Amino acid sequence: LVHVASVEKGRSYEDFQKVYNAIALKLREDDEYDNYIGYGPVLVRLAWHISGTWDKHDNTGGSYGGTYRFKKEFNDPSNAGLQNGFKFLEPIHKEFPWISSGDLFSLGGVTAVQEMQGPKIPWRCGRVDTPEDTTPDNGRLPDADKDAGYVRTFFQRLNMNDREVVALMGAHALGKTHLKNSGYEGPYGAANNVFTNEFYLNLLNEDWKLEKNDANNEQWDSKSGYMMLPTDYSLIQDPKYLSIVKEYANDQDKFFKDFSKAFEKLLEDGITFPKDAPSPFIFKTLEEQGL
Ligand code: HEM
Repeated sequence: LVHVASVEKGRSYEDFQKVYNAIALKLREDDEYDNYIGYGPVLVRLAWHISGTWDKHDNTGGSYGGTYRFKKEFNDPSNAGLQNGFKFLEPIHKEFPWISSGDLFSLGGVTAVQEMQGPKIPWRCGRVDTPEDTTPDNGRLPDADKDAGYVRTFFQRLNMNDREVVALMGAHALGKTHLKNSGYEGPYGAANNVFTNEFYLNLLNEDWKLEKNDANNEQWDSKSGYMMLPTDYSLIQDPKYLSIVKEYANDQDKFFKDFSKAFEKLLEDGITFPKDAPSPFIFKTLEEQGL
């Protein structure tokens, strides 16, 4: 299984900036979503989910084929809630119909992070829509009620080491859990939508109480009103992870750089980029374009 990247016919960087801008402008506009959190968070989640299906052993899954668009993938229970990101992106694809889905789902995540003040994420186009046949079965996404070994194990499937993992988890500083979607509740009830190293700080400085929630699942609840899933908490129970957490707790820059590299890698897993491929583009934010 090879997936070679194929640039959308005749498109160039400027063509992609525009898609980016459209998404960005729309995020700005639709600020009421989920109690005023914005779609930032949800788009980040989408991009990681259409990407975490990848399986380094047989090259199946991954963002290339934009299979999230098919029922089977779209109905993935681990996918609950994601449908709102999709509906967000809808009209945008309608405006730029030559962009493939994998390119769009992925770019939304990128636009998201950056417009939330994250670090820039270099991104490459070229993903190709593949047939329904190629949709991976459900069940390739991680559960949250496990520990550090699980996490370590799970992520190896995607080629990520300790470091990538901890860095990537820092997206957890964003948005929130929704009982109806996954069985977790919190945080109570004003969330964050600015990308900072806030996750690691919360992990180290709060007084976590393990509790069961209304759905019968365990979660770490803090006085201040924050929450962390078991998989999250586990980052502090493992010796190796713990030191990286601390590192990120102390230097947002380091965190941003590693986050950037890992998120890109994550979004490119399984794709093969021909030699003559264009370099990765680095999008300008609205602000930088004075829009
Ligand atoms: C062990 C790995 C992980 C597990 C089990 C996991 C599980 C979860 C859970 C259960 C949700 C809450 C869903 C809800 O009720 O709406 C969630 C929220 C989300 N996850 Fe993850 N997560 C992990 C990895 C990732 C990674 C790598 C990313 C991004 C880089 C990420 C980004 C987020 C985002 C942004 C949200 C908040 C979404 C919202 O506000 O709607 N998580 N994650």
